[PDB]
Amino acid sequence: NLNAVRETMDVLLEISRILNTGLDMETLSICVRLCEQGINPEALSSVIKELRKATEALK
Amino acid sequence: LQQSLELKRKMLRDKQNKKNSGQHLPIFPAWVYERPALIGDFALPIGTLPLASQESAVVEDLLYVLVGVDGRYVSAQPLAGRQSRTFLVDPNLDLSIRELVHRILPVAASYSAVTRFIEEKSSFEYGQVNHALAAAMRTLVKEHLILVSQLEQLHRQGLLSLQKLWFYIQPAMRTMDILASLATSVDKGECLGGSTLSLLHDRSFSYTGDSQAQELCLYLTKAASAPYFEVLEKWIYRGIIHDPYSEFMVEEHELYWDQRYTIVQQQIPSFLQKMADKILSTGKYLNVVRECGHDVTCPVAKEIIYTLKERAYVEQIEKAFNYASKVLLDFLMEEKELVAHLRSIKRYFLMDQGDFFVHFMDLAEEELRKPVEDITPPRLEALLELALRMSTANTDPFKDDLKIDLMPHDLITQLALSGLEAFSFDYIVKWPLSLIINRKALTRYQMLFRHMFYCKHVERQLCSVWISNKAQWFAGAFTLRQRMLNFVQNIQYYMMFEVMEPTWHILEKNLKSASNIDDVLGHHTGFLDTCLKDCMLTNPELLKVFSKLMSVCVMFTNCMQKFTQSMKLLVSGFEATINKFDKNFSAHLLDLLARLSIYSVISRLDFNGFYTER
Amino acid sequence: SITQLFDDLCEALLPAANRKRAKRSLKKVAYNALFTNLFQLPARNKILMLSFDLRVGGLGPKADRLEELVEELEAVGSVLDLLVQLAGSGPPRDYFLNNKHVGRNVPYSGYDCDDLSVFEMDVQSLISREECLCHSMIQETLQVMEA
Repeated sequence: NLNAVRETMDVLLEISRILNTGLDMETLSICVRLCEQGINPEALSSVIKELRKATEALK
Repeated sequence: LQQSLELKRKMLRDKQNKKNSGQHLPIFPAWVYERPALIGDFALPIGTLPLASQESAVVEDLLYVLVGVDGRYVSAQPLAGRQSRTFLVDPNLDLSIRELVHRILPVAASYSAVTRFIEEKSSFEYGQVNHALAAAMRTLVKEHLILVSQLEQLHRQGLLSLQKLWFYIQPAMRTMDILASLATSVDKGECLGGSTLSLLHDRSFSYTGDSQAQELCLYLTKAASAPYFEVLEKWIYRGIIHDPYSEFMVEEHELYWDQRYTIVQQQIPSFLQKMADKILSTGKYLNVVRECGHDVTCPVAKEIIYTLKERAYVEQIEKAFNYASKVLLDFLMEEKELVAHLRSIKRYFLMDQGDFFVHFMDLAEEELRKPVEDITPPRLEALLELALRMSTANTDPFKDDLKIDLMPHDLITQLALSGLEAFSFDYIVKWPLSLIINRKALTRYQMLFRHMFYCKHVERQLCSVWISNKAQWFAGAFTLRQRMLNFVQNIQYYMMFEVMEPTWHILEKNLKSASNIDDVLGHHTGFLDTCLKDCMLTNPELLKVFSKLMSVCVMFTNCMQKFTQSMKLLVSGFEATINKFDKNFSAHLLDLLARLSIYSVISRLDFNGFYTER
Repeated sequence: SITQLFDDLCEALLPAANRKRAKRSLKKVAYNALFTNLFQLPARNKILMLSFDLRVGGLGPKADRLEELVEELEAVGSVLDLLVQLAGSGPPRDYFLNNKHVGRNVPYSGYDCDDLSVFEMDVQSLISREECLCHSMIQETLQVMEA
C-alpha cells in the first residue's frame, strides 16, 4: 500500500510546481492530511496567503 | 617567531592524541604562514609645508596605517615577536599633532595582532571553536576597511578633520579592543575548545555593564558555540560521539565505565560542570543502546543553542537525560533486567530452592570425600544437570546459563576434597549485562553462597545424628544434638529470612524507577554488603570460634555417632567422646552465645530460660 | 490528527532563525482568517482554465504535462482546489527541442524563422540576466562606500 502515498506526493508535488505555487514538501504533505478530515480548501488558502505576509513582516 | 610553530604542534597533538575518530587529520600548506601580505601588517619635504598641507597630509599615511600597510612619514619599525606592535613617527613633526597620532595608533597595533591571530589560528591545528571564532573576527575587519574607505573619500575631497576622524574611530577602537582581549587571552599559551569556553561566558559578564561590548561578545560566542554544540549532538542524541578531533568532553578506551568513558574536565565550558556527569553518563548509556542494536536515535533531538541570561538551553540536557538514560532503562526492565536473572541467582546462590540441594547431597557423596587434585568438572556439570532435572529445580530457564565453577579457598579469604571447601556456581555474563550483573562483583555474591551452603551442609552432618540413632535407650547424644541444633537451625532461619529478604527487598523496590545504572550499582553494592554484614561471621574477631564449634561437632555427628558403634543393632569409650566433645563444645558454645549477646536471635535462644548458663 | 496540523504548519511558515511568542501571534492570524471566512465547477474544469492561459503564453508542452499528469488521479478534488486558488503565489537546456537536423523520419517543412527568433530571445535572456546581475552587484558595495 504505502508507497502509493509517496508517489501521490510526487504527483501532488510536480503539479504544484507547474501551477507555480509557493509551496514546499512539508506543507504539501500536511495540507493533504487536512483535506482528508474534510476541512475547507479555500479557507486553508486564506490562512496560507496571509501567513507568508506576516512571515516577512517579522523583519 | 618559533611560538607560532610550537603551539601549533601542541594544539593539534591535543586533538590527535586521545581519539582517532575521523581519519587522516589535515595540515595547511606552508606558504600561507610566511608571505607578509597574508598578515594584516606590512617623498616630499613634509616638515616645510603649511598646516593646510600638514593636517590633511598626515591623515593620508595614517589612513593607510589604520589598515595593515606602511605609511609615508608615519612608519613601522620591524616586528620581532614583540606583541605590543610599536610604531615609528618622524622628526620635524608638530608635537600637538603627534599626541593625537598616538591616540589613534593603538588601533593599528591591536589590528596587527587581530590579523596575526587570523592568519595563524584559523588553521586545522587549533580546533573547531577557533575556526568558527576566527570566522567571526575576520568579519569585522572589512567593516574597518569600509570605514577606512569612507574616510578616504572625504580625504580625497580634502574636507577631512583630525577631530572628526578621532571622533569617528571610537566604536572601532572599542570593538577591536574587545577582540584583542579575547584573542590575546587565547594567545596566552592556549585556549583549546572548552578552555576557551571559560572566556566565552566569562568575558560577556566582564563586559555586561558596558552595553556595546556585550552584544559583540554575544556575537563572538554565538559563532563559537555552534561546532562544539554540533558534535555535542552525537553523545546526547547518538551512540558514538563523532568528534573529528579530541577536543570535546570525553576520553575513552578500547578495553568498566572508568575505562570506557571519562570526562575531559576543562574541555567543559563555564556553564556545564553540573551537567558534565549528566552528559557523560548519558553518552555511556547511548553507547549501550547502540551496543545492543536497539534504536540509537532521539525524539528530543534539536539544536543546542547559546543564550546568556535566559540560559534555559541547559534543560535540553535534562530532557535528553530523561529520554536516553530512561530508554536504556526501559530496555533493562524487560531484557537484561534484574528480574528473572536475580530469581535464578536467589534460587541457587541464596538457596531459595530448598528442594535443589537435597538432590545434590543425595547424588554427590562420591565427590564429597576424595583426596586432593582429583577434580572432575564434567562430572560436576553432569551432577548439576541431573540434580536440576530430578528436582523441581529443573524448571527455571536460566539453569542453562548456570554452570558449575570451582573455588580454591575454604572461607580463609577472610582477613578435590570436593565441594565442601570448593563449590561454586556461575550464571554466565554477557557484555551488555556486565554493566550490572557481572563476574567481578559476583565474586562477593559467591562468598554468601559458600556460607549458606556450608551451614546447611553441617546441618546435613548434624541431621545424620537423627538417622544414625533413630540398646535404643541413651539420650545424651540426642540432647547434645539438641544443644547444637537449637543453634544451627536458628542461625539458619535468621541467615535466610532476615539477612537476605529485607535487604533484598530494600533493593528490589527501587528497581521500578531507580534513577540510573550507577544508582542501581549503588543499590546492588549496598544490598550485597548489608547482607554480607547480616551474616554471622563477618566481623574482625571473625567469630572464628564457629569453625571450631562445627569441627568438634562433625567429629561427633558423622565420624563417631554411628548406631553406637552398632551396639544397638558400653565400654565407656563411646561416652568419653561425648564428654570430650562436650568439654570443648560447651565452652566454645558459651563464648559464641555470649558474643551473640554482646553483639536479636540470642533473645529467642534464651526465651523461657533455655539454660542461660550452659 | 486535527489541531496539531495547524500547530506545525505555523512552524513551517515561521522562518529559520524572536522564535518565541510570534508562534502564537501567527496562530491567531491563522485562526482569525479561518473563522472570519468559514461563517460567511469541479477541479478538472478549474485546471483546464489554467491549462488554457498557459497554452496561449507560450509553454504549450508544460500545459500538456499538467493535464496528463493529473488525468492519472482517477484511482483528491479538495487537494487540487488548494493549488489552483494559490496558483499565482510562487517566487518570481535541451538540444532535441526544435531541431530539424536530428531524429529519424522528419517531414518536409521549410523555414520557420520564428523558431529562430525564439532561440535568439533565449540567448538575449542569458545575456540580459547577467547584465542586471552585474548592476545589482556593483551598486551593493559602492553604496556602503558612498553612504
